[PDB]
Amino acid sequence: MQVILLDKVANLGSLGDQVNVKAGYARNFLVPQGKAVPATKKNIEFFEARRAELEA
Amino acid sequence: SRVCQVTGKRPVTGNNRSHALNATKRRFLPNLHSHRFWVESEKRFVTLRVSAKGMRVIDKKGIDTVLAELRARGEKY
RNA sequence: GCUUGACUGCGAGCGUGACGGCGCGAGCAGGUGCGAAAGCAGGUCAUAGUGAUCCGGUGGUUCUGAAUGGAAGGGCCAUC
RNA sequence: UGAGCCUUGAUGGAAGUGUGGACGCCAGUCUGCAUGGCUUUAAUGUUUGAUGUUCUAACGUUGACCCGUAAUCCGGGUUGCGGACAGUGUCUGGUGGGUAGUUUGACUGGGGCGGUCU
RNA sequence: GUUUAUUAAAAACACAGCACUGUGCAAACACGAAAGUGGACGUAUACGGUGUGACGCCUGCCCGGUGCCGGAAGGUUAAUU
RNA sequence: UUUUGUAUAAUGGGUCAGCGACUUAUAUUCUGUAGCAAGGUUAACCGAAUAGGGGAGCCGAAGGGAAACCGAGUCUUAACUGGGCGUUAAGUUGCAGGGUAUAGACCCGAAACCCGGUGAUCUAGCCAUGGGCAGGUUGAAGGUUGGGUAACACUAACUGGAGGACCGAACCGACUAAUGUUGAAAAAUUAGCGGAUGACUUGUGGCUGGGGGUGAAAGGCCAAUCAAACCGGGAGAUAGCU
RNA sequence: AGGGUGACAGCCCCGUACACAAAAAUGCACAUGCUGUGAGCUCGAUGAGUAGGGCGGGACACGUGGUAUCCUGUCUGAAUA
RNA sequence: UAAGGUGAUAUGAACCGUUAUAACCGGCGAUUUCCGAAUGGGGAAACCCAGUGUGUUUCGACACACUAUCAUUAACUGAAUCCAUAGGUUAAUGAGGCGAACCGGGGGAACUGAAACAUCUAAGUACCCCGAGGAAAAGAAAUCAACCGAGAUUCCCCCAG
Repeated sequence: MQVILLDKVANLGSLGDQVNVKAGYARNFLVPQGKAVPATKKNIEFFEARRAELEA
Repeated sequence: SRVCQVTGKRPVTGNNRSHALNATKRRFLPNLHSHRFWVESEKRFVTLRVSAKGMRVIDKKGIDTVLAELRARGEKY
């Protein structure tokens, strides 16, 4: 399970960085609780197009 | 009905097989669990009866998409 | 005393078994020991001292080897 | 807390009035504390496994409550108690006459016992 | 009291009594691939299992074997890696 | 019929009639016979349908060697004076028959094993709800009261009315004998006999179903059967036996 | 062809060969209407918890074998002309 | 179509009919009790008991029709929880059961053979279960071949015991 983050979130968080997180933590807390999202690739651009249409 | 709501997995039959190679009818059955999935698209908890694997399928494809089927296929949820 | 004939390939022609098989055999080829030589030696005076087939192991051998070259596996000789 | 990497103090702006730790060639000198015109060493940040607490958010509830619902089922919801335990799938070692399928030779002055079986 | 309905009614079974043993309750145990249920609307003065078999006087020694109970060293030891 | 042997006092058959057991298919070989002959012959299918077409193919004219391969030879071995198997006999396709192979394979016969149904109207146990026990005894606790004690104890009458208590009918059982035993009866009759307010007895209905039930436990009972029920099915199980 | 008729029938009867038939309801064919329905070209796109793998089984004539291929209960998990 | 007719055991009775409404055959329609899927509820099948809307110069009561379940859809309603969802009522479609074999799938024996027996066999047979058609199923290559080339599935004969 990978998923990219929304909010801060401790020991990993970063408003949209690319973290690899244990299966459960995510499908059980990180989401269905807004704080991250399946790195569905459709997303790794969806949320990289920011790291371009922004930080440059 | 030990049956995975997402993947179709039901129990299957096979043999056991001693060293003596003795056939004895058995059953393999799905690692089922029935989980409380958060939808939000419905602001609710749909709880499916799932196989780890089904769960992986949900974890991939995505819940709203899985729930898409079933409904697409008549199933309850 | 000197030795490795307790040799390898074969074998006219006999025995004895329902059969699987066992047994005796001079002689031919290669190569060897003993003996000056003629010559003797294919274990032990003889007759007991043993276990088929399968499967598998070990060595040797291109005989085979599923498109081709190889390989795996199979065969063949030895052996467990 | 076992082990790797990054590093800032060890092997590979002077002299004097003053300090903890020590394989210190057996009797050193240091490694630091104050001042005064790629390989043998200590803690951080870590990465990586083990052990331990506690948390809650999977999961359990054969506590209480709300509603569907004039309902000792069920479902949803709230709350409390537990809690990543328990349990269940797959694999795996043990136990397992509870259940199962079977085996348990022939000869023989009947059979068995004894003996015998090339 | 019970029993072999149809060759056995007994000295067999059962019994109150006794002992051992298990069970903290979603009990053990039992029917059931499960859900559900008996136990029990009971809760260790209860529930199950096993033996003994009113009552009196009593019930000695043995723990090697087999069974069972406990054992946070070591040896040996599965999947996995 | 079986047997070394059977008048045999060993088997079978009361008798007559009808029926009743070596078959069919496909393979494979041999014999007979027919055709063609170093060749014989087609299968499916086509079809102008018992013709004709179709020669895919099969068998045979060449073996030896594990094989590569060689080839009237070849293999064995370095090679055999040699050895083994071969070269010197005509096949093939129908048709009838003799054997075999697979099939129930000559006919009939098990005790059983497996699957799926039907059965607690008999019986076992339980649940619910209802019914029944003539007559006659014994006379527990407790109570009253007198006697009695310092008070209790204790004691006598009475009163009371327990009990898997007694005797004994109905009711429930079934210890002995006799009869019966092609019965009156597939378990009884008759004389005796145990229980008879209880762990009693009994009506109606309900629940438990086969490796299952139920069992105060005999392997007892589960519809005249039970060390695994009845029915249908696997099924023509298998039978080296008769 | 066959059947029947007082015994065995081409010519007695019913048939057979042969040639004929439907107001109706239907079957199949075509031709047409209706509602649909999409046709042709150019530029694209080209099936992930999937293939593959560990384990356990199962299926392939193939009984784990040296064992390809296929399905998958369980754990995992690619490339992208 | 017709000069004969009202099926049969099975006569008789009383009748019908002869040129087109006797009968007879066939097409299409009417009617079609109760039980039975059985469907208003129940139930020991062929019986019991309703509710709702209707209807009677005699508008008590007794006739007629609707009212099962499930699925899809819609309309109206509508909780814990305010929106929503759940739920509820109604309406329209549909299904339901029966029955040869053949067919596809879920599950799946034993005797038996191996002259015992466990791997193996019998066999994916019998049997049970679900589903469907007139056929089913399968089907247009991540197939085979083998350096030439074939060109989906199905079926038959060889290949070959």
